[PDB]
Amino acid sequence: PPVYRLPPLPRLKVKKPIIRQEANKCLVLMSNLLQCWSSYGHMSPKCAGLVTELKSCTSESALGKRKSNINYHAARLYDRINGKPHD
Amino acid sequence: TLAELLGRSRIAQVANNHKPLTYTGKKFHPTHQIIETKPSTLYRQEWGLKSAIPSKIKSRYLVYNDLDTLERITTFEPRGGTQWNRLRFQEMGVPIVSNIGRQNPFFKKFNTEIIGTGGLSYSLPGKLKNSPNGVIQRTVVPGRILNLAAIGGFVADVVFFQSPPSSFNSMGDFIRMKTFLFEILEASMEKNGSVSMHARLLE
Amino acid sequence: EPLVLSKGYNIEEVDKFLAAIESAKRERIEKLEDRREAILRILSMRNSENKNAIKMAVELARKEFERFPGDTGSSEVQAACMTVRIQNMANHIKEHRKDFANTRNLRILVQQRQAILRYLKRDNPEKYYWTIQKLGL
Amino acid sequence: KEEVVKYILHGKFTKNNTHLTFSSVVEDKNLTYNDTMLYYLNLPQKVKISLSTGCLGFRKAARGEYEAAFQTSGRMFELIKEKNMLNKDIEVVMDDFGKGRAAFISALVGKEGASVVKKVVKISDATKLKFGGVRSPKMRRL
Amino acid sequence: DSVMRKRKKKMKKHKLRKRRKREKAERRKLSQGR
Amino acid sequence: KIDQSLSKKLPKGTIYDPFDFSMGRIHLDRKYQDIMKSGANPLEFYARPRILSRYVTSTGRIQHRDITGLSAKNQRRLSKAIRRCQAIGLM
Amino acid sequence: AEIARSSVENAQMRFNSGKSIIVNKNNPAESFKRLNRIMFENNIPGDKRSQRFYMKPGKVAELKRSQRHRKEFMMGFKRLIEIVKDAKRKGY
Amino acid sequence: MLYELIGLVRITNSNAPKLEAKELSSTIGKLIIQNRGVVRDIVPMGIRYLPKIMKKDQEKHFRAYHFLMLFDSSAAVQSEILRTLKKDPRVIRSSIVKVDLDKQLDRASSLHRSLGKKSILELVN
Amino acid sequence: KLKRNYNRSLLNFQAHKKKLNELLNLYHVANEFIVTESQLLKKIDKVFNDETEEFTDA
RNA sequence: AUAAUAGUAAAGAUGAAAUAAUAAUAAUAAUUAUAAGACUAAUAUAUGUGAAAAUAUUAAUUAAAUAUUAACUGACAUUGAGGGAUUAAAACUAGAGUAGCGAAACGGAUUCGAUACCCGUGUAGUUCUAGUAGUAAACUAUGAAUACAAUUAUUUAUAAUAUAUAUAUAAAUAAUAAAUGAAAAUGAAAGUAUUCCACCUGAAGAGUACGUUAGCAAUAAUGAAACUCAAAACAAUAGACG
Ligand SMILES: [Mg+2]
Ligand SMILES: [Mg+2]
Ligand SMILES: [Mg+2]
Ligand SMILES: [Mg+2]
Ligand SMILES: [Mg+2]
Ligand SMILES: [Mg+2]
Ligand SMILES: [Mg+2]
Ligand SMILES: [Mg+2]
Ligand SMILES: [Mg+2]
Ligand SMILES: [Mg+2]
Ligand SMILES: [Mg+2]
Ligand SMILES: [Mg+2]
Ligand SMILES: [Mg+2]
Ligand SMILES: [Mg+2]
Ligand SMILES: [Mg+2]
Repeated sequence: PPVYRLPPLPRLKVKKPIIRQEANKCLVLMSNLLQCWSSYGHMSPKCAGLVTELKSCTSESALGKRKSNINYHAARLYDRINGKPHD
Repeated sequence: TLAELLGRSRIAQVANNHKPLTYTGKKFHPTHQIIETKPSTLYRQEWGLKSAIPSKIKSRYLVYNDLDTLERITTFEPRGGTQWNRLRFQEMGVPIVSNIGRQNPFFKKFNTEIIGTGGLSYSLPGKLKNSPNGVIQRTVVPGRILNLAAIGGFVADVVFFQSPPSSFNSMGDFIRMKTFLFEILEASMEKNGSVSMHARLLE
Repeated sequence: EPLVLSKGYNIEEVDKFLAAIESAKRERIEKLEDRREAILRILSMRNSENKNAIKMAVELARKEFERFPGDTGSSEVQAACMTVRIQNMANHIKEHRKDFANTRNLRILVQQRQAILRYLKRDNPEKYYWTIQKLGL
Repeated sequence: KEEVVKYILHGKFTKNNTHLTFSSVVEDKNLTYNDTMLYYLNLPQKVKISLSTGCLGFRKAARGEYEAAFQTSGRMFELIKEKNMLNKDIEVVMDDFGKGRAAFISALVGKEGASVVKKVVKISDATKLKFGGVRSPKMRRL
Repeated sequence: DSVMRKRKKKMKKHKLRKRRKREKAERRKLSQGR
Repeated sequence: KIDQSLSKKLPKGTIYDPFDFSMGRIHLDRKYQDIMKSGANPLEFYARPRILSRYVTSTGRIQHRDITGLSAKNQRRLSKAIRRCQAIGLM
Repeated sequence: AEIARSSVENAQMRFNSGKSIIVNKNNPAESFKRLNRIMFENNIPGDKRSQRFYMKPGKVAELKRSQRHRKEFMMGFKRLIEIVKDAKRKGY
Repeated sequence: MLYELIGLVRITNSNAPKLEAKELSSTIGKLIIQNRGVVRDIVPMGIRYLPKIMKKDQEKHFRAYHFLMLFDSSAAVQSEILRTLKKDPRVIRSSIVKVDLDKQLDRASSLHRSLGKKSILELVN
Repeated sequence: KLKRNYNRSLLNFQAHKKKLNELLNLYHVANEFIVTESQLLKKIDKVFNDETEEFTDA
């Protein structure tokens, strides 16, 4: 395959390391409830427990629960990982 | 000379290959030479390679491709799972025989194809195995059903008298959790070097 | 000429070869004649490219000029080889006026020819004069 | 005869304005085989409701902007519902990637195009491009 | 030449062009018949 | 019951490993994934749209060498063949 | 006529371009998303946008070169970061 | 000089489609042979639908019959043949293209080469 | 000189042999090739009237 | 652009608006159907190819083109004043052509003003055929040739290897060592050397004037002096500023 060697750079770093967390439980419950209400009319008792669960989740605050060292490794290992020729 | 010593020596003994350490395709046999250390040598990071290996590695076994690369790191993976598969197979004690009517290759320009088995089993088929309870006719081995069954580091074809609904249909695609017993009938080996086992589900 | 062939073939030789093949087959008519005709058509100069004709002309020139059989690179034979190409190149230009790259190429070729005749004159004057006379210069 | 085979919903969504168009594919049931096949391939169309977002009272600049496009789409859907061109299947097509295109699709998805969606057999884009062709205007300095 | 230096040259060239434009009728008069 | 994306089906003749059952294995598999490559000039296939259409996007565009993964010369030959095809009726 | 009837819109399916998809009645939105993806792959909106104005041929060539460079840099960066990740994983 | 040909002929008649094609093949083959030429192979191809509704002068076409004629000729000849093809009303698209004989003498059609058979000897066997 | 002469002549001979082989191959082939009208007609009949081996891919 | 179909009040434009061969004479959008020019989406990297200008829809013709072998010639070479040929865009002279674009011009906006930037009509021009002319940031801002010098990674081609391996060659491209350099940086040349040609000798005045030659012309080449200054220029540094 076609390899692509970069030139000598000042500093290898990602400008925004994503630390892809899991989505919020409360938000999920809210979406589920919304989905249920799309069917079954406005407020039928099929989604009786779901609403209660949502309420329990969003009692103290609107969301329930409230970084990746990636550019601490790039910076560290750039000089090694280079194919930069000798001095 | 030095050259002769180098040719003899333990790094020259490891036959070179540039096969992927990460191969997500079908694995029918070992790709790379497994390399162990002693505990003492691990403690001072020495594996008998060009360089020291990172102190993050606490496993005694590994696999490698390059002693040193342009990236200034040895290309390795700290795992030696293939030895354990072989040892499991040995424990199971089901002797591999060619289902096709042919002589055993170990008895009697170059052929790169696999000579009989690849050396996972040098066992001969004619033996029985006695115990306190008696002479073992049926080899009992625990395995997991996937959907085929994973039986001691090998996937194996399975057969039964009646398909049990209580165990299967209760957890349709979480059958992997529950370990079931198996009766291994025989092990054949195809041209590609895959071990085609055949088991029977016991209840 | 009428029964001249491309691809370094000769019509007399081809017929003989065909006859030999026929004899071999017999050992081991109209249709055969038709096949022979088809072969001739395939290998004729007039169905083939101009390039083959040029090559043939160059070979002929070499044969004429070679001071011994292996002759290729004799200053005179080189000049002769150049001439055939020049003639063809000149003809091409006459068809195609504004083809300036190929006019340049022609120019270079005649400059090269001049240079090699100049050399020949220094080396071996009588031979050079003879060559010139042959080429019409 | 004049049998309506299917309807085609066309939406040209330029920078400054949208153009929504509904049209019936009118096949006649009633010569050479090749000619007949050609006729079958390209059935004549008749326009039923044309619409542009100025028709909904959006003047000058506001007609280039989504909300207006969405409203126009909703109006179109209402017209389709009322005027009774919902018996046969529908074919959606688009042009020119405006804001209004985004509006139209959203309207179709939602409750405003609820009755129409079930008849919509195929969506199929047909934006025009050029392989060289006429030179475009000089790129404005601003 | 930097761009700044070039700009003086450009200006000079423009002035020259202007002068030529101005002195077209005069130049014509001078040229014909002498 | 569960979807197909979150469970690696180990093949019949293959070996496996404890790791191989994991989520991480599946992720790794997801991460890591022809006649023109075989060694025959693509300019034989200019009367064979069926085969040339494989090296073309749904609309009709020719695919880039990054995508198709060819030798540069072989790619250019393929492209030529395609262009010849569309000059003719066929393709 | 009979022959035409027998040919039940066979050509109509293959004649049309790739900018066309059959909608599943359960999910029109999904179909629309798929279409959009297809359009993106074919670069049709970007082409349309490019074609609104004229750009001098040398200038567009320069732009194209710059884009290519940017592309090659990005995959060089990707390669580098993958190596960095591997090193991190191992211990280096 | 071996020139391959690809003509997409007209098919007006529904029941007997190949007749016009066959006539075309006859005529062009006759022309070739009259003018020092040698037709080697006349590979038929199917009644294949055109990609778009392709149109000749005051006509339209959606399906056609396709064929290759793999003949030898002079350059001049080939050009004349091409002109005659362009001219006639019963072909939609025509395309002559050279097959290079600098290396070989026996060369099969492009399709046969793509399949595997380089020379016509292979096809025969 | 002798060696050089041999080298010159051997290559030429080889080339000649190759040309002869090519000619022989052409001759072998040429029953399929067409010159006359009747042969052409026969070929046409074989191609079209049989309704067999139309080169179409699937 | 014209015409037909059905269809309804706006359409087109812009930062926002208007003017206009826009539209209640029935448009715009849509679907068809004719014609006309001019352009060439992807592939594409201008990779490559060409002396340089240049050069990517297809085909054919004629021309020229790579490498390695074999044989031959026997220094026939290098560079090249003068000279010669080709030389983008604009321009010009004829004769066709003229869709789109578009100097100018006119009109609408913008603005204190707006001989502009934006919008609308849109003539020269852009297109072809035959010429003239011989200039561009015609740039790699780097004349051509030969011998040589430390590494690595990429491709490309060549040979062997026992067709797919790891090897030997070249070639290019990218990082450098040394060396050179005012530094920026050059890196097989901006290094080490040899050969040949072109050209420079403060800034202004000036590539101006006069003269001559060439051109249908615009112009092109050639190319001074007086007068006036101790200036004028480049690389890099640190700020301030946007
Ligand atoms: Mg010379
Ligand atoms: Mg305009
Ligand atoms: Mg300077
Ligand atoms: Mg040069
Ligand atoms: Mg292109
Ligand atoms: Mg003119
Ligand atoms: Mg204007
Ligand atoms: Mg002009
Ligand atoms: Mg001239
Ligand atoms: Mg000038
Ligand atoms: Mg200069
Ligand atoms: Mg550099
Ligand atoms: Mg120096
Ligand atoms: Mg210097
Ligand atoms: Mg002057």
